[PDB]
Amino acid sequence: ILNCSALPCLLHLLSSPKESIRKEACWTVSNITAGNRAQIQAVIDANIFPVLIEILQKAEFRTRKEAAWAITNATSGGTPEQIRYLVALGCIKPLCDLLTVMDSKIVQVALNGLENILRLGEQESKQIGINPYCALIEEAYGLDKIEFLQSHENQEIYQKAFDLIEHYFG
Amino acid sequence: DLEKGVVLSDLCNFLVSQTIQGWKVYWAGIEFDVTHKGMALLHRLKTNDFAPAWSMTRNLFPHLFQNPNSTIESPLWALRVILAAGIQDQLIDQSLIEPLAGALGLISDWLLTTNTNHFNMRTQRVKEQLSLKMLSLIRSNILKFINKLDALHVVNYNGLLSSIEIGTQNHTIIITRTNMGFLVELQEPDKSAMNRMKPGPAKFSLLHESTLKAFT
Ligand SMILES: [Cl-]
Repeated sequence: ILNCSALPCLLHLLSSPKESIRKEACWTVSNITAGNRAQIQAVIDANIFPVLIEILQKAEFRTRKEAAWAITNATSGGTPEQIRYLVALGCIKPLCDLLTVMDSKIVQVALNGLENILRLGEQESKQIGINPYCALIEEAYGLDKIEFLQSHENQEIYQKAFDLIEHYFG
Repeated sequence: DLEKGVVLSDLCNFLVSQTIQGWKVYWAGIEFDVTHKGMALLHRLKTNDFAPAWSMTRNLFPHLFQNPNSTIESPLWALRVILAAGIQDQLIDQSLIEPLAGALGLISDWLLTTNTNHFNMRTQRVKEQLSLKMLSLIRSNILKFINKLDALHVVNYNGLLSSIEIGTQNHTIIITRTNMGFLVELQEPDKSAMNRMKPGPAKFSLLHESTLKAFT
């Protein structure tokens, strides 16, 4: 149990040899990323998201789960500027990877994170009348993996999946 | 022209016909004869409603039978997992062109994750990749994996190999040969089900010997 004054303190902890630390470091970042827009911006300024997305692919499962929560929270309370930054880092593919996992909770987290990115595309379409993130999700095999979830056991997942397809794709 | 039509029909359709013994499955031009044999027992072992005092199989796989977070699936699921594993093992491990890997990956993910008999392939880059060479490649590598499974010996206390593990980014498939048949099980990639204190989730089922013995 411990506190930190500086934010780049954690950047060191996320690149440690011990998984047990990295996991809990990611869990802490997700609490910060759950906060307001300035708190999200702090994490962006400390260059933390680049290593989170690297973790979200390469790290072992228990760590990825917390790294996923962190990124989805960013997309939830983040500004259009901040979300575009995450997409530019290439967070869509890492999220689409999680869609096929066994844990229902982690699937919903991925679906929310993708939905947040897709709903931003609705605004961007008004501002070439097309959603730019539809193409990126399809190219990351996300479209098909969402299609799979339409036949999923859990009610909360299969309704979300059907909604995303009808609203943004089909 | 015609090639695509056939290749799609074969790869994107997991046909299942109900029969007296169990099911007749047809996919990628391959027939399978799936059966109920063993599933009766498999349920009694988990819930712990059996006649004898103990069970050797129940003791060897406590992360399945004595795990409250584990659940039993049908033999059809077992077949799909093996097929998905065959693709994942023989093919995706080597370094080949990325659109081909994504195609095989999608197909194994469809087999492994869903129970749907049709696969509406919406990813376009893959959809163009679907060739007869691709189908041919899958077919041979399914047969290789089946022969590889047939080479397993029943669980023993010698050095004889009795199981096969396939670790993906998001999954761990383990297929072990027992007296009942092939015990197929799917865990998280960190094998959280093995954690004796707080056990993680695991789906599992049985594929009876007969289904594979047709190929050997
Ligand atoms: Cl044949």
